[PDB]
Amino acid sequence: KSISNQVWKFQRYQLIMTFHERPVLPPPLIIFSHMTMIFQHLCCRWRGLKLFITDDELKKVHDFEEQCIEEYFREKDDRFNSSNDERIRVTSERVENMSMRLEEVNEREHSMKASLQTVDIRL
Amino acid sequence: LKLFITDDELKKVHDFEEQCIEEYFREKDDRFNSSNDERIRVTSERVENMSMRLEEVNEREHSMKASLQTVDIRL
Amino acid sequence: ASAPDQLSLALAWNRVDIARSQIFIYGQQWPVGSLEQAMLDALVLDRVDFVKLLIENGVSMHRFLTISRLEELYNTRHGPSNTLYHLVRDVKKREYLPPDYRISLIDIGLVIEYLMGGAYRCNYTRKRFRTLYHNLFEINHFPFPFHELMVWAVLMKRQKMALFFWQHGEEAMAKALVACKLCKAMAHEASENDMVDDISQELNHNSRDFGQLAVELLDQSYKQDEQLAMKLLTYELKNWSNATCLQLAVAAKHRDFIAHTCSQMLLTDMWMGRLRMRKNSGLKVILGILLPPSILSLEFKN
Amino acid sequence: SWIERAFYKRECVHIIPSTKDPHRCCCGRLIGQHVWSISKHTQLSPTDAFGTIEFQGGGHSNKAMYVRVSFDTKPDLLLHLMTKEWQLELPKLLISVHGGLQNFELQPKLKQVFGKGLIKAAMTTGAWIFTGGVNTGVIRHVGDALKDHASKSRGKICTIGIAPWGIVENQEDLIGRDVVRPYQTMSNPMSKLTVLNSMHSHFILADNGTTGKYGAEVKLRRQLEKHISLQKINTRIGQGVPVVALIVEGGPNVISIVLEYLRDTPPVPVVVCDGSGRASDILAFGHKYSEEGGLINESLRDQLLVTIQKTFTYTRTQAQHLFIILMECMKKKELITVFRMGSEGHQDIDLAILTALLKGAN
Repeated sequence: KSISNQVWKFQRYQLIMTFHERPVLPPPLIIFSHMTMIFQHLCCRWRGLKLFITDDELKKVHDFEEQCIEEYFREKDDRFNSSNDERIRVTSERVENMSMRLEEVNEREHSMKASLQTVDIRL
Repeated sequence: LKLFITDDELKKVHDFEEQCIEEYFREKDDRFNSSNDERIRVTSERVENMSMRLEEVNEREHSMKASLQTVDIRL
Repeated sequence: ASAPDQLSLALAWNRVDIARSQIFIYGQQWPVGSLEQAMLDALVLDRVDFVKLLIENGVSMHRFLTISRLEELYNTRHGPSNTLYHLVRDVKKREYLPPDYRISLIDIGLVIEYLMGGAYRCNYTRKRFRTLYHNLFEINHFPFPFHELMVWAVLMKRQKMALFFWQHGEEAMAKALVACKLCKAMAHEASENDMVDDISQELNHNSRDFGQLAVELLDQSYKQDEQLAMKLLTYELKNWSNATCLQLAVAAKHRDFIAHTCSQMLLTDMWMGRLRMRKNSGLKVILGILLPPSILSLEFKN
Repeated sequence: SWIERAFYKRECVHIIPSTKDPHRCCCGRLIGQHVWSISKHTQLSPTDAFGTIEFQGGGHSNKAMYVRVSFDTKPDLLLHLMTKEWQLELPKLLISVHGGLQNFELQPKLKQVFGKGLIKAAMTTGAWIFTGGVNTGVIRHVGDALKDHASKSRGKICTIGIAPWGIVENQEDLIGRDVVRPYQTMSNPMSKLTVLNSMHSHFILADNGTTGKYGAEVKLRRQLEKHISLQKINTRIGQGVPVVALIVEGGPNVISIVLEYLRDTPPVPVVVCDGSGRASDILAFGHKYSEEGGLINESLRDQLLVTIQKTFTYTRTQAQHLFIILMECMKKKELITVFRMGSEGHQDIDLAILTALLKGAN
């Protein structure tokens, strides 16, 4: 069911382009249009989503594409940086940094306590 | 049908509905602030500010202990 | 050493932060052309982080790339393994087994038509720069460089460089669709040569990668503005065999692209021709067919 | 096409006074590089360099509008260019950023806080930020701040820089007529010409006929800021757009720029920041030790004199003259708002600017 909806939606393209390729007249009376195609080859021998766009319009569609692609990559990066995993990893690693740096603060304050008690004795 | 209620009853059903709407919004807020992912968000933001302030603590304490060594040199 | 040989050691070490802070410092001196030579040596060794660094400083690919420079990139023998030798052997055996032929832009051309397939007559078979190849071997520069660096990256199986080149440059969704078809075609060709199944599975996985990116950018363009998203799907890709984005999507057989809502409404808009009914459309075209004067009551497209 | 029909320019043809160097003329160009009236004899013509400039390289690719203008152009027609043909709505705030023309660097936490606060103050209101344009010093710092803006925050900032024309490197590379032009972010250290910063959006490149020297932008930027502050805000309560003068470090001329901003109708509030260096620190020292405004004592006037003679390396009479300028500046304590790192300087550049406007409009 799911794959068949996908394949039908994909096969719609070939359906539309086949009926764009097919001539104006139905098969019981298509022989006139075939004859006119032979006539078109005669006048050539004697003498469709390609929507062509002018250059300022292509300038428009290119900066629009640039906006969409940068918005995509920002979007996915900010979903990554706001989803829970990144929060957990970042929080734990800076807690590691908290532990070691406040350890340095603690031992340094031990040196400061000895120094200030000695200075109080010295006054 | 309907019941065509008297005023005293209209006042009480309105203030009942005010109690209902305050309960709704305060249940939304304390379920939003007790959901795990918002707790994780506020934890990370606080730990951010915590590290900046603890870096300040470390640098200031550095200058202070150098000054205390100078004060011990002056005695 | 000076910053050229410092940077050469940096590209040797693959430690881009070291180059970020010391070799790239405020007011550092570089000889004229050392950045470009280091850029060549970076791209031949698949050094995408350093590529980010150099292009952030201002190597500026629009001036860096020349015909002989791409001729050097396609002829590299370093880096991780790629199957371009097998593919060019296949196309020269199918068009006209010693190795080592100094792989030309024209040969890369023939590889692009064999893999892309269909009637994708690429730029690299055109007689125009082939006349320029007679006459030279910013006219000798490529006007849109990142496209050619994508096709180089996808033929030598870089992926890391590919994605970085899909970042910078115009005609992005076109680049993704061509990359997706190229990866799938290389996968089936490697399966046709009875090569390793691992590289075939990897090339297929890369094809799903660029296809998924194409879907996500199409959905994003749908959400920004629908009307320009249709024009992005229809506009003539003169830089890719004068083709169309939907034509490249169906040539890549990519199932989720066409089935996306914007593509479906574009096909619906094409099906109703130059008309504007849609409402109970079924009970009106028949009335137009059987009775001709009813064509007056149809609201055609303005 | 209207841009060529409206703007003029002047180019120099003259009597070639060599003075210092034989190739270097009065206009600083080469001997054969040709084609005020006093000794330069400059002549009028239409403009030949306006359009867009795709900034090639320099990280994210961005496009910026530019025009070449004359120094003596009337600011109303620049404003009509600026609103109509650049599709920019009239803002609620002008942030005029001034600083040292030399290149510098300061404390990294200070510049990080400064850059984040300035880009978020620009983002929250859609301000127009008037800079010096070229990639020197404080404009390099706000360009790095705008790079941080482009990396981690959604908005689009109207960050219109006003630069000279003769100082930008590769002037012949920018000759065009509504044509997209390539640019290089590579700046040659051997050449004294400095490139434009890569993180702006518009440029007010102004030529006075000379190349390689400054002074072709200051009065035009001043009268343009005055002319925009003449324009009323869209709320129509009876006020114009509020104007703030952000000052970072700077040299001797920025004190005169501050004095021009204080003794002016309406009184433009000026925010300064300490810790960066040079004139902002002596402004902060004159603000923190001032007592009742203009009444300053003798020990600290001598301290200010010796810090001027140390940091700025002038003589005694120049230090005394500039201290007379600081004493004339500093009678208005209220218009100067000093963002201090820590303390009670509103803790953020945003509140400093916004309440500086609120109590400078008064």
